[PDB]
Amino acid sequence: SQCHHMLKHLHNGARITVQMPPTIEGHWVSTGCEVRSGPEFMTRSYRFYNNNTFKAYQFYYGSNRCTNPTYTLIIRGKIRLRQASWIIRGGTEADYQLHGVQVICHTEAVAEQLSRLVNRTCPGFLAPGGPWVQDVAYDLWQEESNHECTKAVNFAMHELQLIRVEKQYPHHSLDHLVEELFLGDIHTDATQRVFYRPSSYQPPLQNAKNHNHACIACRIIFRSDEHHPPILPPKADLTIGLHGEWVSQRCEVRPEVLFLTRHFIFHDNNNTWEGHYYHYSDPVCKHPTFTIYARGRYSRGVLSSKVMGGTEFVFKVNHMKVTPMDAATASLLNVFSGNAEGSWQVGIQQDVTGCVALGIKLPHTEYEIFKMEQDTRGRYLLFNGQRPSDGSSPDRPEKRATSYQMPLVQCASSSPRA
Ligand SMILES: *[C@@H]1O[C@H](CO)[C@@H](O)[C@H](O)[C@H]1NC(C)=O
Ligand SMILES: *[C@@H]1O[C@H](CO)[C@@H](O)[C@H](O)[C@H]1NC(C)=O
Ligand SMILES: *[C@@H]1O[C@H](CO)[C@@H](O)[C@H](O)[C@H]1NC(C)=O
Repeated sequence: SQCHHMLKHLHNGARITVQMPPTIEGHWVSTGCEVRSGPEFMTRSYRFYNNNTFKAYQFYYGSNRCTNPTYTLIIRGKIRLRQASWIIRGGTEADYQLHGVQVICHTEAVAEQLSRLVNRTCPGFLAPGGPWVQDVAYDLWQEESNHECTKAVNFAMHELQLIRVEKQYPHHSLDHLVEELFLGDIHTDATQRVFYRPSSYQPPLQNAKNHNHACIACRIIFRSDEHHPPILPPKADLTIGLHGEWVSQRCEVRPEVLFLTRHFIFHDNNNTWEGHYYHYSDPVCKHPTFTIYARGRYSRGVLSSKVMGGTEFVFKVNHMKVTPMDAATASLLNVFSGNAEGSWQVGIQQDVTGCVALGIKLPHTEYEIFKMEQDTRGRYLLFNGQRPSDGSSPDRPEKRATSYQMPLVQCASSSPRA
């Protein structure tokens, strides 16, 4: 359980095989309570049938534990896989056609809030007698009626345009095949969701036939429908305890920056942090491009009022070092090094932090959102804020994320257990 060991052997040393071309035929489910920008607390139950049609459930909830359903969307349509993405290596592009979007409200309060929101968004949309009632499917989109108000709920289905299926086995075992469907990332800005071409992935869905055996949420969701939405178990909220070391569980994908792993170190004795960002050109993180080392200070935590389960931090970067890891990276940095002798070299670390290179601004302050959970094995998971989809920095409080990146796993600690 050394940090270096877990970075050498991502996802507990699991061997990953990529279905190329991808086979999406089957039932795929969320592995927990997902957070989309907003925030939206939701689970997915997506069925892709052999005739290339799909029925997708999006179950929405009022909290980060997904114990109290609010409304469910039932999204019907047809999907056709095109070819391997040239932008996202390991990704496969696809085209889709919506046949229908229906909404069911699971409480009176939601029926009345949602009907009001549909009316404010699309004044000419609602029927005469009064507000919507619970447990009734209302049309938000019909393929043969010409009307629609999906903008009310900030709906779009562009996630179906980028597809990756990973097959996962334990390092030395042919028992426990886990199949994961990666669909396109959801834009962090709701308004931009209608025009966004995914360049990264949502958290993976797991196949109802080949899911991790410890995935409780998987089993609950598989037995659900629009009139019985998945009720997830109420896990207790953990308090943020940063002290120690955290590493990526996977070859991560960020919008516009592609593949990377992270190694973070937190010192709670003086609120100082270090980040290593190992950047790669490939989706199994074997071919390095450049490494960023960053160091600075963080604030005390304040529980978020915007995002149930989240803790607000301010993070300041005071120091930065860059290591080009291939000749192309060193070449690009040398071409864009003015007065003098930046002398960038493969594998040689240089401090950027009296002047700065590449017009990098230091110090740099970010407004962060963190949560801590446990995996099925009782290992601690650290989530920080989803990176803005447009490549921008959360550099003002109002630009703080309302959703999370994929989690880091703790690899060093000085906290007890008994
Ligand atoms: C596609 O297949 C499913 C069977 O799982 C069926 O319910 C659905 O109606 C079929 N679609 C069409 C257009 O025939
Ligand atoms: C619907 O929205 C419009 C615009 O805000 C408002 O003027 C109207 O009164 C609303 N309708 C109802 C029935 O509340
Ligand atoms: C903070 O504490 C860590 C761990 O002892 C130490 O390495 C680091 O130098 C300290 N930094 C400052 C600025 O005091």
